[PDB]
Amino acid sequence: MAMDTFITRNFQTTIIQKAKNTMAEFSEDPELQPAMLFNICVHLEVCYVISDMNFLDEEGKSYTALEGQGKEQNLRPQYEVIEGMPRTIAWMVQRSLAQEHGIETPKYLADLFDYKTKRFIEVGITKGLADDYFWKKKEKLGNSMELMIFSYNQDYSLSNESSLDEEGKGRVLSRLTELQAELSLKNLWQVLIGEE
Amino acid sequence: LSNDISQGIKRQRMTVESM
Ligand SMILES: [Mg+2]
Ligand SMILES: [Mg+2]
Repeated sequence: MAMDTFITRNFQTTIIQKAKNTMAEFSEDPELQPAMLFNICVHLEVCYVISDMNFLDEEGKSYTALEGQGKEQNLRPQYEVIEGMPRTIAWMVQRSLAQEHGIETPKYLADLFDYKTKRFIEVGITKGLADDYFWKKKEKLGNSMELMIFSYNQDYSLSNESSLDEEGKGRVLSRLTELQAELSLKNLWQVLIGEE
Repeated sequence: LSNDISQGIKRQRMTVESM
């Protein structure tokens, strides 16, 4: 099975197209770098999954999607998802958010903004070990963003003060575990170069 | 999982157009 085919059979078309658009923004070709396309797809999916799990009411109280059902009109998502927007627009969303909350605009483009903590978030996904990648991304980012790191081997690196709960962590990690297993069944795994 | 994506894409459009 081609990685191209793996991608088609394992991700939503919406995810795939955004991933291709990102590679277009980066002038890279999906056909020539399927590992990169896969990586972008997984990253996108993680960001959306994280952002659909928490809501905040007007008073700042935190709800899960289930707990909040019937009240959603009166809730707003806890995280703004910046990843997956066209990049040119994303930069301006980031700036707008920073300005609205009286905080510094980060130098680099974030993946999420946490309305509760008023922090930008960078999400990382590794085939290696989460803490190693945390330290690497720290060199670039400093304290400019919260890092949320997940790995395909149930490893992760999250702030003690992250808004993501056990259930949400579990949901991200299970999907990654599931992808690793599916990749392996097609012998696409030990081929893979990940985000690290 | 698809709902997470569908909803996320809606929210992004909502945000951008409110700016
Ligand atoms: Mg990103
Ligand atoms: Mg990221």
